Amino acid sequence: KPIEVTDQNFDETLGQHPLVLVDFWAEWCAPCRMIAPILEEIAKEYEGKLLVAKLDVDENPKTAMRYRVMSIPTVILFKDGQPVEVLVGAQPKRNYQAKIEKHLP
Repeated sequence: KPIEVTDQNFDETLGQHPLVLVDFWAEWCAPCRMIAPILEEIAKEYEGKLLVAKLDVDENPKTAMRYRVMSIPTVILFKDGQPVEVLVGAQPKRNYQAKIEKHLP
């Protein structure tokens, strides 16, 4: 299931997994609540091939600033530690699947 990442372990997490989907979210954002369960299904479907991580922008402002994430929810896919895809806003699960499978062997 989705793990939590912070400004402290953000880099360490990205360097240990070949493919990581990071959800930049906030508890005061309705759209974020909507994709939460969707990201959970994504976590299961791609277990072993994808790590789903969640970055709470209110608790990790420097990480959000780092990537200039001004609108949430925003999901960024990292491959070998580098960003490769971005999905802005609450969206159907198929949109995430498409960008994930685009980078899977």
